[PDB]
This record gives sequence, C-alpha cells and structure tokens, in this order.
Amino acid sequence: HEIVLTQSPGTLSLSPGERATLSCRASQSVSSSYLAWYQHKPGQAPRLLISDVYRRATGIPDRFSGSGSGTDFTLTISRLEPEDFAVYYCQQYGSSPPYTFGQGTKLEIKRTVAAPSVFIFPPSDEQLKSGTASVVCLLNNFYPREAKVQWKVDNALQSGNSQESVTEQDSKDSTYSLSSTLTLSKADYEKHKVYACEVTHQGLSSPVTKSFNRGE
Amino acid sequence: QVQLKQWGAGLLKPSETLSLTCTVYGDSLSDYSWSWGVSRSDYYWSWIRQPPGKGLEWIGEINRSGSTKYNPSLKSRVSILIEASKNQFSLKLPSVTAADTAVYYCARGRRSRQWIGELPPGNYGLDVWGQGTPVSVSSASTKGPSVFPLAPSSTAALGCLVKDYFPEPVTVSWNSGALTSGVHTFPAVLQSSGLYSLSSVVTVPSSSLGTQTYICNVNHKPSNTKVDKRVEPK
Repeated sequence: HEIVLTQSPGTLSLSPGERATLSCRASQSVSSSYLAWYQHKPGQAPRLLISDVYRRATGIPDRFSGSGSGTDFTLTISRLEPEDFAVYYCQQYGSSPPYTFGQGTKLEIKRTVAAPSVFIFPPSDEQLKSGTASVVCLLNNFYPREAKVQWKVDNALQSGNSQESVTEQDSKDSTYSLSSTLTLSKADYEKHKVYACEVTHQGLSSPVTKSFNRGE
Repeated sequence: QVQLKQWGAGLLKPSETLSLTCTVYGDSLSDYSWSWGVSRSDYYWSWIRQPPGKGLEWIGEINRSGSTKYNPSLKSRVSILIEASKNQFSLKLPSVTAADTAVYYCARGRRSRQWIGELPPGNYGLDVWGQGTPVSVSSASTKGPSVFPLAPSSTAALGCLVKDYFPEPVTVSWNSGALTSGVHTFPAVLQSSGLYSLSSVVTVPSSSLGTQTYICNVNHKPSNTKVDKRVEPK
C-alpha cells in the first residue's frame, strides 16, 4: 500500500497559443499540499513548476496553474508558448513515501501531416573492409511521429536485424526524422543484390520504397 | 545560489558498486542556526534516476539527521549517507546490472510546516537539481568511434555513420560548425555488441554536390578521438 500516480494522456498534441490540460490521478485521496508538477526537456534536469497547494515555483510564469482535489489533479497551461513543449511529470511529495512520479505526459506541437523524404545509403567501401555492412534508411522531416519501416533484401522481408532512432521534434517546422540501420556481415551482404527500404506513413498514399543494387 | 555538484564514477562493469556523491554549495549542512526562511532541517537530499526510455524514478532521500526513506523497488539494495562536515551526501548501489544504466540526479527536497519571515516558493517539491551523472553499466571497454560516409546518391541527402563507440556521448558538427541548417544528428542506439552508434545527416541542394565541401566533425571525449570525415559523391 502506497500512493500510485497515473497521468493522462500519454501524449498531448497542441498548437502554440492553445490551452493545455494535463491530468494526474492518485490511487488514494491526497491533500493538495503534496501534489507537485515538473517540466523536463531533453538534455536538462527536470524543473519544479507547481507545488504546495498550486503555488508556482521560482521563475515559473503565470500561464502555469494547478487545480484538483482528492484523487484527480490538473496542470493547466493557459496559452502555450514554443518553449512549453516538453514532458511533464506529477509527483506526490510529502503525503506518504515513496514519493514517486507519474509516468509523464509528452506535450508535442500539433501541425499538419508531412510526408517523409526517404533516402537509402549503401555501406561505404571503407566499412566493408572492416567486415561489416551497415545499410541506412533516412526518413526526413515527417509528421506525425508514427511511421513504419520494412527492410527487404532480394524481396525477402527482414525482421530483427535493424535498429531505429528518432530525433526530437524540430524547433522550426515541428517535424520528426527517423533512421533505420540494417546491419549485416560483409559475407552476408555480398550474397544479395537488391536492398530496399519500404516506408509507410499516413502522409504517403501508398508505401514508398527506396532501393539500390549492390555494386552499382 | 544553492547548487549541486555531481561527481562519482559513471563507467561501471556489471556486479560492481555504483557510488555517486553530490556536494552542496551555497548553503551549509552543519549550520543549525535558524533565523529566517525555512529551517535547514526541512531539507531532504534526494536521488532520482532516469533509465533510457523510462520516466523519472525517485530513489530515496536523506535528512541531515541521518533519517532515510527509500523507494521499495530499491530498498533492499540502496544506501544513502550524509556527511555534513563535507557538505556531501552520497548514493550507493551494489551488484549493478544494465538495468541500472541511467542518468542519476541529486536534488534538494523541501517539506516545511513552519518558517520565519517568508516561505520561498518550492515547498513540498524538489526545487533545486543537480544536472545529473550519466551512469553506464557495461563490460565494454572505452572505444573511439569509426566514422563512415553516407555518400549522396544519384534536394540531396548525405551524412556520416558514427559507429561502435563507448561510452556515450559524442559531439558531431558539420564543416566545423559552419553548416547547421538541415542537419539531423540522431540519438545514439545501443547495439547488441554493447557499443553505441549514431548517424548524422544533412539535406543540401543537389547543385552544391559538385562545389561545396562536406566534412563531419566527430569528437569522442572519453577516448580523446577527433575525426574529420569528408563525404563526397561516390
């Protein structure tokens, strides 16, 4: 028995200038003295926003406010600014240990759908001398974040031999970029001809394939 | 200016003991006078970690009285100590595994029910944070990266593959920082080999591929590895 926090939604997508409503629910009723909120941006420590009966911490502007009673608590950002897009955590602090955080809500910028530009890169001759082949597929400047990448090697669908990495939302155009890297040995790589990256994204009418033929 | 200096070894091997320390500056842990604001007995010196892909996990806290509170998920392993004469408090975690790879933050917790004159904002929260110690638990040896070109093919895209390095991080720039527009440096991934890998890409006009020079600058501080790699059409 302990106080468990659940935040909702997992991700919130809003435009600058809109009002954001973030929710945090405690498993038991808790005094509003002990409901704290934090902002967390990539590459930085979390920062306290609201605590002790919805009082703003030092340096926190007026558009951040808190409300709630019993089990359901709310962080409100009355008018979003570009710097307000980040991850937000609630925390129970002082009612009963452990003083655990909620799962956090990612507040991202909502923009119109943007299709990715797709590029495929063969392994360089230099890497092949190292005994390994990496094939890189680039999905550039797309929205929303959800995308599917399917590697095909001489029309054989691959699974479990590639890794993905996604950038943070771009501060200028609010898009995402994704890379998928297929890793094969030199010996395996030279057994096949056509290396293809198939991309599915809601901004694309049909899946888009980029490919090369090994050696050309 | 209360601030927290984070130190301690961040590169560990499995089964070893993590040992981190934060030094408090701008205030004294051994000052038992109280004439203004919040009593220094109302501070709770705390540890919070974030593993990759997870949220914040409150580890525990210690008061200058020596009383501790620990998260039940780690209570069987964790130890938190305080040394007021050195303005230090520390975190110890033995028998570490890859599940302990995380950024570890120390922070000042505040829980005041009385005060003198004024109560500064930040009560009942962690109002001051250290900027973290990245900790990696791995049997891998410190290794500089291998940098391979992602050559432009037949708006063009090109880049560099910064592969097989340990530990994190690496800094990547283009043309010594003269090229920033259109650059995407992806977050590294941990490969199944235990080494990290990332790519850095940039979109450029196709017409510039004959004239413009494209060089990616990679700096891996833990191995003192600096690589300038030229990327040109193949």
